[PDB]
Amino acid sequence: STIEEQAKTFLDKFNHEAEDLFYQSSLASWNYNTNITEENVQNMNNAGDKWSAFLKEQSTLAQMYPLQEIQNLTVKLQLQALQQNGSSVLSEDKSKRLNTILNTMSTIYSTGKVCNPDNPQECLLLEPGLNEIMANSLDYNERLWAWESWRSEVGKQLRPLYEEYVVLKNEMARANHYEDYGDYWRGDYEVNGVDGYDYSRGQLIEDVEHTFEEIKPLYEHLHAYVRAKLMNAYPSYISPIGCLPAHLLGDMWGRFWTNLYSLTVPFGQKPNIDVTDAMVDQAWDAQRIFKEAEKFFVSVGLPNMTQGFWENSMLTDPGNVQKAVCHPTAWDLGKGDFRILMCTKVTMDDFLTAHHEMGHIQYDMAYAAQPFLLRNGANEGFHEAVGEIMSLSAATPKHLKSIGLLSPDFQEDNETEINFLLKQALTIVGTLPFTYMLEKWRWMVFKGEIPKDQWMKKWWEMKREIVGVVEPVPHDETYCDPASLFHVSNDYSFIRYYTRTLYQFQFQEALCQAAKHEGPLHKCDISNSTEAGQKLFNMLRLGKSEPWTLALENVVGAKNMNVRPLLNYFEPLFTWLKDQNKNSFVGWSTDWSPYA
Amino acid sequence: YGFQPTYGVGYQPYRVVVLSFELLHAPATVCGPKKSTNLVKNKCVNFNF
Repeated sequence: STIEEQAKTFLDKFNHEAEDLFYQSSLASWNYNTNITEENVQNMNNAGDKWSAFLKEQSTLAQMYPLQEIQNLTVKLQLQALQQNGSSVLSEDKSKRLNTILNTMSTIYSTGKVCNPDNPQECLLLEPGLNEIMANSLDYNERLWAWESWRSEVGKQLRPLYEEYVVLKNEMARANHYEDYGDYWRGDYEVNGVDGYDYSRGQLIEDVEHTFEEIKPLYEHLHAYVRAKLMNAYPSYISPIGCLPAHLLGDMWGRFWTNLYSLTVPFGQKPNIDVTDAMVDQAWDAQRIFKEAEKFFVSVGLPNMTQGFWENSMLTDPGNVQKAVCHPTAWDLGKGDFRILMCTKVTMDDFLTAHHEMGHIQYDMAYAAQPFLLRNGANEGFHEAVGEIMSLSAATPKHLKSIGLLSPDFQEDNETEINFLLKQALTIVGTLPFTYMLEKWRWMVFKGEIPKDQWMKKWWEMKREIVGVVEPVPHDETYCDPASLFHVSNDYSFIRYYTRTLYQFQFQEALCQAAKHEGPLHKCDISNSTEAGQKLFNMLRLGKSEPWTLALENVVGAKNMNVRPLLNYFEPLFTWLKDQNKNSFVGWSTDWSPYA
Repeated sequence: YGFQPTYGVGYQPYRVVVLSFELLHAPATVCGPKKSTNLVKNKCVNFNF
């Protein structure tokens, strides 16, 4: 009997039940989050585990089908998606131990209590508190001490768990016809379909760093400026030719430099753009904020939102004893049902966040044309790129003036534009080497190219080499700094944030070129641009059916991964930093340390 | 079906009736209403009783 034709009936029958079962599970999830009560927990657990226990047999049956003659690319992709065995290959002992280690390290990472040695009765968590200590501080000891505590009472017990977690993951990858688990995390970045659109897991291993070196001189100018500001603020602590300490980065792990903008403000005479006073004076409540932001997709060309989302979804003011979660989530519950779960307030940052989430909702309703299993992006860098495109567009003061949210008599000049550009680039491009080096370390620790002992010393060395952060205090192997991070101990692929940023500027420059705009890229605006709407929607509805290589062909000019738009965006910033650090050497060398 | 009020556009239950007209050679029984006007007496008129 032919099996290629019979696969369609099985897929349709599976999809029919999967639709409403996943819909009920998602509704249970929304109820549990919206209503924080014991009643909604049992329904959550029943829905989730019943959905998993239903999908397990669908995965089990999807192995007799000979996926070697299916000429239908969509059918082949759907079947191989259902052909995935997950972690249901190991024995009961190994699988249950893997579940145990996942749960125990998830619990341990959230139970980090660090008390002051002189007063050991007042510990702090990753929550506000210990985090607030480094959030905004002007000192040296209170940062290094808290850093060492957080990476000592949490960074010493995560290593024994992480070692065996790594070895078990590598064993499973070997049992799943993978040389190493990096290929498993690089499976999403692979397409082997039509000729000219083929791609491989091993190609990304090299392609990650080729496009990273073109912004290294710019990052070196940024590092020199940051270091000079640090000496101007922290005298006799940082060597001008060396690099900056670890606890002065601004975050718990120095992921971003958002908190360093206040310390390293270029010009305090020109204030940053803020229109919250305009909303408060004009009495723009949450509903008015959402409604005024709704017109933007209509101007771009996207259709009007579907009625009913207002009633199903809550927006603002959980209010009384009936508690609700404030975590920003855009629920795609299935069956065409969308919901929003924010805690809206009158803020410009809230305006940008609402723009981002409603852009996510627009993308969700856009790719609804694809079937149940193809209702997803080609990779993880497409959703966030679309979400942040509109945030970047709404950050433009031109749109603020056009909607009447600012006085039309503004006198913007190069000073405020450069200040805003520096504020943007302190996080947009400064964290790219951090993400690259963390991902490379995870790749090389899953590849087995290094022994267990050579895990963190090499990590520190190449951290100094790429970013320029050295140890405030020397560390030995008993510490484990990488595991003391959110996206390291919960099985989270950290490469999404690296590629999403590259996709963001590519899409933005593509829209600007197909927007009839002339001038700087940072001042480019896509408001009232009906021609960019069709260009975006041509791929917003493509979903997982089409290759990501094809996906990067309806908007961007070329599918190659080159950092073209980032250098263009901060070009006034590049030339303003070039005539700033005329005397100070750009770059750093990995031979200075605060302790030596 | 899995019809729910929370369902989106096009996912809601719609009641549909299809009416078909057939005119076999048998004498007709189904026809629409016929409008009847008023009557006037003592005036030379043309009528359609």
